[PDB]
Amino acid sequence: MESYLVDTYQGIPYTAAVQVDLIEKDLLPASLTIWFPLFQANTPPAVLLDQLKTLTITTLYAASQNGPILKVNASAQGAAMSVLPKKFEVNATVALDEYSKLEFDKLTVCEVKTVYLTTMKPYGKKTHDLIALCDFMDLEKNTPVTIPAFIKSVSIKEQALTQAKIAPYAGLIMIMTMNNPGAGTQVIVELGAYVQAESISKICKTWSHQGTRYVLKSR
Amino acid sequence: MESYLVDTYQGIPYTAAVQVDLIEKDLLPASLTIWFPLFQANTPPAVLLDQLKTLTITTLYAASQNGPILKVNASAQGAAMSVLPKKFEVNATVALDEYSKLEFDKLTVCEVKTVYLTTMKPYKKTHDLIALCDFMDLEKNTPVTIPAFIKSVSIKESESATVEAAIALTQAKIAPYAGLIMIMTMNNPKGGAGTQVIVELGAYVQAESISKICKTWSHQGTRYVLKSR
Ligand SMILES: [Ca+2]
Ligand SMILES: [Ca+2]
Repeated sequence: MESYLVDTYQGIPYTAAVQVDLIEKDLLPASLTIWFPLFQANTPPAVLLDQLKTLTITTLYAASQNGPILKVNASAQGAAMSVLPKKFEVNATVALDEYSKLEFDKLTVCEVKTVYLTTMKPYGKKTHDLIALCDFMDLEKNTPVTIPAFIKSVSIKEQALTQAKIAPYAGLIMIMTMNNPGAGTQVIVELGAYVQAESISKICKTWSHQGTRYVLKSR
Repeated sequence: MESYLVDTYQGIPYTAAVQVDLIEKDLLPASLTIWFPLFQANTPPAVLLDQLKTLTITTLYAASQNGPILKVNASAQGAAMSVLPKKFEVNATVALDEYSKLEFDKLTVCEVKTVYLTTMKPYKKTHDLIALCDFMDLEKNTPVTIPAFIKSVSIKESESATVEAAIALTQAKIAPYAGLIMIMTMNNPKGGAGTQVIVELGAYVQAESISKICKTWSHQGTRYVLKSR
């Protein structure tokens, strides 16, 4: 019921990274940002997003061996929504004030306040590390920021222009696509979910990629 | 140089869970909360903390296959500090405003604002035994229930039950370790042995509030439930 698109890949089949800002339909509503397992899409992104705007999510707070989780169940209207992951578990790691607002074992329908789509390239002798230093400018604050991305590990015997974008996926992720040395290839750096759902939209629109420096570090 | 102790375990050898609130010593200082790999201690906790108050940490921002990390190197004064993990890597996951403050590949000494110590115990499926730990936020007067998975049990002639009985007391405490963790100890288990369950609450929190949460989140009680799978 409110969207934002980050288009890193424009292609016939592409990986879809979906993240949603939710709010519980109950008397102690918790606000949550969760993301879907990745899936493949063959329809235009602007068109997938519209269909995703009909998303209906149901969560249920549960315990698991690897900490507490949320058993998610989702639905949407549209042909392209047949491939949408319907039932998946997520780590119920929330802002500490939200823990009180998380009723255990109560199947609650959540209400989508924003739906984010990120397009990606479908997935399908040893020293020095090739690392890419992605340079950005926070236009809200006019303060630079450099996020390092590990690329390859090369061996040493005794790129010019690439694109980087801040996208909302595992909270926020930086995705960098290299054009040639190979070919179109993406590196994802996870920045973590520790952030206000409101600021997620803010960061993406204010963090402008300035340039990329490739460095080499002996191991 | 400030300290706080959470004594879940009191024993001859015990697991030490150390977490520190740091601030870089540079011209764009980043504030950081990192925790040490767990280690064993044989000296009193109040005594280990004193020695830990002499902690000197050096971080260096680096890239890794599993996102960006911080190459940590640490030292402290005192005999018990021989066992302290000296060189360890940590995930460099910070509050977003902090990313600008983190300088790539610049070896910076960090300054310890607070040292936290937490003591611990050294270490065909139908239903799940889950413990609902009940707490009260005294600052806000609002309850909070954190569910801990204990074990999977098998019931012959089984249904899909709820609340359970032994086979009544246990203690639970909110402690600063992987940011904040709830640690629950089963006194007279099935009523094996004294056994602890750690629930990770995540590092998503202001270093200041970490001290606040621990002092205000009081354990009210524990309900044992059963959930069919
Ligand atoms: Ca609720
Ligand atoms: Ca700095």
